[PDB]
Amino acid sequence: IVGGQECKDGECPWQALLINEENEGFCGGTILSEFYILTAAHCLYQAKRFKVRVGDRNTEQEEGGEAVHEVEVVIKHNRFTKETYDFDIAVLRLKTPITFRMNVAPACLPERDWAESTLMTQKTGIVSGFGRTHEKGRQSTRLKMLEVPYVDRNSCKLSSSFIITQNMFCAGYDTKQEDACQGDSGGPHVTRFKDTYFVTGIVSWGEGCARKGKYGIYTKVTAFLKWIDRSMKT
Amino acid sequence: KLCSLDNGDCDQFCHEEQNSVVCSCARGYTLADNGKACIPTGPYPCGKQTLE
Ligand SMILES: CS(=O)(=O)c1ccccc1-c1ccc(NC(=O)c2cc(C(F)(F)F)nn2-c2cccc(CN)c2)c(F)c1
Ligand SMILES: [Ca+2]
Repeated sequence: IVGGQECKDGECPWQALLINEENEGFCGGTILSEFYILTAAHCLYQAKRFKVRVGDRNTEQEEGGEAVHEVEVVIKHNRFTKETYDFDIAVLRLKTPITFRMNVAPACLPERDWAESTLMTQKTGIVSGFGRTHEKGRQSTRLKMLEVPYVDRNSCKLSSSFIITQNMFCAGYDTKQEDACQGDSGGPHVTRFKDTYFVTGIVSWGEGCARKGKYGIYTKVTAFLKWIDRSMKT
Repeated sequence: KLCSLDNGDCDQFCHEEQNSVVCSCARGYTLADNGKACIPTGPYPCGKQTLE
């Protein structure tokens, strides 16, 4: 996350971190239930074998509320391709159930129609992760969150050098230097409605980070609710 | 206006049936008696920050 603020105690309980063999985070994810994590398909191509850590906020100190979970089954969308980055979504079923507590809680999955007319028409959403704090930098050791305004679809498309499919949406700023970045991929993009946060997107990609005239690109969750439901029954 | 008007006064999901407002909730929540509010069934309902 470039800019934004540090996630204080209990502010981003649905954040999950995918850690590799070396025990370091490389991508984010969202807690959907005690057994399922939502993330990005392109995150799976990295790290042959990985685990999921929940409840973490500072990758350095072992704090005490962290918890690692092995993945039982990886459910990657078959239509995903590095050539288009379309369908950038996947779901992970864990071996053991996540125990909810301070800093560990799931985000709500909304209904399609309602989410689109009520949630995505909101002024802003919130994105978070342990990603780079600058295009050129190392992964953040502290969990950060950033409020990102929804970006008009039209502006989104003409600002992009790449094709923005219907499974994608823009969020962020034209010039202000705040955006998601490498490492935040697969992480949560939630929209709040009456103090309740619903998963609305998955950090997917962007041309660099916080670049002028460019926005962050997220996987549109409302476009995969049925796929998510079917996956959670697998 | 119905759902177009302040989400039909619903806490969460809002749809229209028989040209009337019907509220519903995400899993882990129970619709209140007024048929509008969403009440949690456990200590960690989805979508709530943990300020404890
Ligand atoms: C494979 S294609 O180009 O042919 C391609 C083909 C078709 C559609 C889209 C792409 C595409 C473009 C840029 C990228 N590159 C990144 O997404 C990225 C780089 C970096 C850093 F190296 F830091 F510069 N961070 N980063 C990133 C990650 C998450 C969110 C955000 C948000 N600001 C940015 C990417 F992956 C895919
Ligand atoms: Ca830690």
